[PDB]
Amino acid sequence: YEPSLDNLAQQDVAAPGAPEGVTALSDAQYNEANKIYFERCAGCHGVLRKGATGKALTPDLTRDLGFDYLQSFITYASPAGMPNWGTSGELSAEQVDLMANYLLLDPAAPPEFGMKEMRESWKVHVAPEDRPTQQENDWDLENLFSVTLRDAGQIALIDGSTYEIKTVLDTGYAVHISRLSASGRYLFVIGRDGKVNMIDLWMKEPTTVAEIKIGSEARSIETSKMEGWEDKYAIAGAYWPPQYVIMDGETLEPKKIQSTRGMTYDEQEYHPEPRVAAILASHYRPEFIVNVKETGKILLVDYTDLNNLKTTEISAERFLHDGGLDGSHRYFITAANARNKLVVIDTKEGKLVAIEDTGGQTPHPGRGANFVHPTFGPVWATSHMGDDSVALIGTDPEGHPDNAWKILDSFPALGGGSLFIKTHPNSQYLYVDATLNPEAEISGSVAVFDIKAMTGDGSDPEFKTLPIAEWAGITEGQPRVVQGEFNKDGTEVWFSVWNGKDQESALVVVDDKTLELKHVIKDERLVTPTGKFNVYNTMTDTY
Amino acid sequence: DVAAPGAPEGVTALSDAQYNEANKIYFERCAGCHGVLRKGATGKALTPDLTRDLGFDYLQSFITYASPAGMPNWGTSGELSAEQVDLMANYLLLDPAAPPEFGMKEMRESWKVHVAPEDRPTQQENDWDLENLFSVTLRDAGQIALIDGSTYEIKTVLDTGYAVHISRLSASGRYLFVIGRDGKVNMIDLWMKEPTTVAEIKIGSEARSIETSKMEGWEDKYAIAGAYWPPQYVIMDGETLEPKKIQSTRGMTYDEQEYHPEPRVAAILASHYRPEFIVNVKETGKILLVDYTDLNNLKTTEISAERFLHDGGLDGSHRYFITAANARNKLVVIDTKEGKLVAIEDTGGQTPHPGRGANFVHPTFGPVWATSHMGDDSVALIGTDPEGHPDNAWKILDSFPALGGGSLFIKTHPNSQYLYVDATLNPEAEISGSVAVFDIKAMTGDGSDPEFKTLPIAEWAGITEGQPRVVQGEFNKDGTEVWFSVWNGKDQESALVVVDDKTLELKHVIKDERLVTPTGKFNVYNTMTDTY
Ligand code: DHE
Ligand code: DHE
Ligand code: HEC
Ligand code: HEC
Ligand SMILES: [C-]#N
Ligand SMILES: [C-]#N
Repeated sequence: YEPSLDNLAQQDVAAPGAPEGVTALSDAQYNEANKIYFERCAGCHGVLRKGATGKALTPDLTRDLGFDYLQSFITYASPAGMPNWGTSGELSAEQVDLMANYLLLDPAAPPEFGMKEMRESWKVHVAPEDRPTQQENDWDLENLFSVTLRDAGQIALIDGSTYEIKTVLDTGYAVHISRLSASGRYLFVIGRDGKVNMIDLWMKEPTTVAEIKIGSEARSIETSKMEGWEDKYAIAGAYWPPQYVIMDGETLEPKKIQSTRGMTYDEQEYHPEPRVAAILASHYRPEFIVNVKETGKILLVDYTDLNNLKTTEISAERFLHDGGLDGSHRYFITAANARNKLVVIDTKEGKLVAIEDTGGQTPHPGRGANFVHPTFGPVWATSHMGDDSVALIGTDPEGHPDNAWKILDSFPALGGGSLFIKTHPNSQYLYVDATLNPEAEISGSVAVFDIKAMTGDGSDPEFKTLPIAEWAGITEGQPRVVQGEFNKDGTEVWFSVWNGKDQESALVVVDDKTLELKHVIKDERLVTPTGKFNVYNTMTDTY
Repeated sequence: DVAAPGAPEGVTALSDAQYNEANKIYFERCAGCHGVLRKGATGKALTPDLTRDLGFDYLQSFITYASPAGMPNWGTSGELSAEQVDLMANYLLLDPAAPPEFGMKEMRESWKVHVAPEDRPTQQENDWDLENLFSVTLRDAGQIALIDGSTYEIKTVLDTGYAVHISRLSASGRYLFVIGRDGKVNMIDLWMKEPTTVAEIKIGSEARSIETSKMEGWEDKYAIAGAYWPPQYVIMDGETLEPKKIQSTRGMTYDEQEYHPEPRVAAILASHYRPEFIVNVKETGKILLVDYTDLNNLKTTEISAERFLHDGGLDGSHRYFITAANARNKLVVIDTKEGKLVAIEDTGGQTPHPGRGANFVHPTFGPVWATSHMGDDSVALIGTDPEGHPDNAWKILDSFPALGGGSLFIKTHPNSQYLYVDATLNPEAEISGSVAVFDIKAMTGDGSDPEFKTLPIAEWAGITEGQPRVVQGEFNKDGTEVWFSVWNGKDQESALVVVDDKTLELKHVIKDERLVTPTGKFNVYNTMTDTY
């Protein structure tokens, strides 16, 4: 579950000459190898080949290893996490050789993307002046769902009560997630290619009113959520170049670009490629909360003054990915996934308050799930990609002191490969998917725990299994169920039945009160549906 | 060693052996002017996209015969053999070499504590008058001399890093910190019977600045060093030099907002209003206010200022930082209390170079801070009193000529009625060997050029051999005497000249075989208190 940097692998490059002891590749061969590198290798080895999950592959190292070593490693791989590209057939014998030779050659230098480039890509389709002054359509905007139709580079706006696909909008490239302005009027989508689209939900026919490119590869975006700063700013984070950008919340005008290149928090060594992961917005101060993966830093960026920029660079833990605020919206709890830790930041005081091991392998909470456990009090939960465990952490320093920032319980759900856990204040249920599980029976189902039945005795809570994929009537292909998302009232929860692009997918709506199938959304346009975001729950951070 | 890059169409490739040889030469001799990443600085950019258009022949010839503007004639001089020149020519046509970083591992490896705090004196054990002591850089000797400010006796000569750039004092005045251009930092305990280096550390490959914590309540808590390469600053324990926090300065330019791979750290001062360090980041034009109360949850204010920030100083009230964005002829003013940019004004002169500048009360204008220039003979005054003189605040109030161009340091003291201005880099020996002195009391600010007395400093030193350059005035603790360095070559005769401030007459000439290439001089009291 590492990033595929496809957009970077669409950029043609100049083939470098070969130095002493190295064979050269033609521009054709080199570009072929370059495409493969960014599409399949850069996620683990880095855009600059400096290393991340995988070891560094820079010439100073690879040339010492030699062609044979590289060829063998790419072909047979290793048990530590390196895929057997050759023996699996993923890469042909010729491609394997291209990659081995490619690794011996000077690394390609992907371009930077500064203000000049951003402003050039900046397009305002409808100036604020010309936009509606009130909602012109009759949609129940707060109950609307924005769904990522992954491979189609589109998003579907679906009605939360009728399940009608109101419209399908194009962005031109695969979108990762949707976020809403604090007023709920503007819908922001971040494309994997670094393209940001801003949609005005007040239009009779909602569409993009402004767009801008902020980098080459990106996965995160957020809006200003401090009271008084509604609709003032939007922020986007990139994998490449390593930077985040604060934009005007009404026009997308790029205001401030900040490089994330810097020192790792622990060994304090310079890191040339620190990717920006999750970005949240503080409700206690006019700040954005930015996760910087490889350096293990969480940045609290004050947007009240972009010229005299105040920031708090918090030393956390390396490999930060996703996370969410607790129920009170004061503490940011995030997964430093590779190290199995949850880092807790007090957004009011701007300081790290705890780092706890979950006892599980690779926690992946999404924004997590907050609920008042019957005996433990307020807790935040996360499931794991590496195993079947669900861990609960106390989130009430003042009210449940001894339980605060301590892993209170850990129990199994359906199986490993989980990606998202979900609940809502109006629900007594905790839903846990198992998207990446190798067993179709598991990956196509969801575990549901009854919060009301949770005692605090150490025994593993029972769960009901919902056959989501089966309910959708989809057996063809590899239909993986992913991410629960509630409607505005918290009475229904949606799940994506993510199938291949040339296969049938669906969205399944579950009645939260009965845990029975409510409705199945199917449409020829529903290609590879993944992330779903309810307007109200996203604008208010209700999870 | 670095992995040799391949050569593209038409251009020749070098073996790993050849390349690394040329690489060594580049970083040791060229990187200083052309930049570590070949992006350019004092010299033009030598990146492939430019060099290839020029061609091998152009590069070769330029490296051999050089040019008037500043390029050294490596070939003709013999500094580089014909082979080395060609090697450099081919080298310049190839992709830029990947420079070595210098992080925590490297710093801790160089970190040595010679005398642990617990083994140091608990009170001053020598009988020196520490506050009136002067720490003088003996540049080419890799030493500093501690000189008695009243008797002019050289109390001790200590080994330090090569070409120490400056000396800074801890707020209590007990600890002396020096940093060499190489990145080597030495911490000296002035309370020892025989003061010496109690701790040392290397913070980079090229460095110029070091400073101590000066916020009340934070005396002797921290020291901070800035590096040209790698682009970073490091906060160290004020008692042991333990490297606590390293921050990269690589980032975006304030105006065009474009990534810059080499933003060198220039001057670093310490706030008197908040527990913060004031860090100038040259190429990006950013001034950083770094809060040292919490190094884990690090608070900083990144102030967009002006590009090419170099040196500067606090006004008389110690609230406003006034710094020169030298290449753009601007003075940037930061309010250290509110943590914000207050003004940016053009001095009307070419390349302002204030050092820490000179604060004084102008008879007509009120509180002002002055700076002279490297590019011309002008002295500019900026108002520094928003409350008492609002109409004059942050405005260039006057500009008048001194001895000539090539000035580096301007100086005065609260007890002095004089404003001293050197002309160190002037090509004319008679000018570079003298200092201009203006009578502040006589300044009217009527638009006329104030008269100045010319002190023949070099002549007073009795040195004519090899054109000595007079540089940097520095006062004693009482502000009654001002010292100047008479800087001659390593194998030549140098001296320090002490001037009686009240009469502007020669007070004393300091000569000693050990006084090799004297440059910066720092009085303990005036440095610990930022009195200028
Ligand atoms: C940085 C980041 C965020 C936080 C966004 C924010 O805070 O606004 C995020 C969130 C998310 C969220 C947020 C859910 C939420 O409720 O907040 C979802 C649904 C999601 C669906 C997927 N993500 Fe995501 N995702 C990455 C990156 C990220 N994903 C990757 O790098 C990775 C591992 C590989 C890649 O090539 O992108 C990856 C793969 C996936 C998927 O395979 C998913 C399941 C399907 C898809 O569309 O690609 N990502
Ligand atoms: C960044 C910087 C500072 C601020 C330090 C601080 O805040 O602690 C500084 C200050 C200084 C100060 C500060 C004086 C003061 O009163 O604060 C002095 C004496 C000084 C002696 C010299 N400087 Fe300096 N100096 C540079 C850099 C700097 N010099 C250069 O990059 C430059 C232009 C080129 C070089 O070759 O290093 C340069 C040339 C010189 C000289 O020629 C001097 C005269 C002698 C030498 O050894 O290089 N620099
Ligand atoms: C993350 C899932 C990876 C992807 C995708 C790719 N590689 Fe990898 N690689 C990864 C790991 C964790 C390791 C180390 C495994 C170990 O036993 O320690 C590696 C290693 C390599 C190597 C050898 C490096 C060395 O031993 O110094 C090579 C040559 C290599 N990987 C190449 C490579 C290429 C070309 C890939 C794209 C086709 C690729 N890897 C993908 C993890 C991951
Ligand atoms: C600072 C004192 C310098 C050092 C040390 C080196 N160079 Fe330089 N170089 C410098 C200047 C100011 C200039 C421009 C001079 C002018 O007449 O305008 C240059 C120029 C060059 C060039 C030509 C660039 C061009 O015309 O586009 C080359 C090829 C060059 N310098 C190479 C070079 C090398 C290899 C050096 C180390 C041996 C070196 N320079 C040192 C200033 C300085
Ligand atoms: C996505 N995680
Ligand atoms: C020195 N300047």
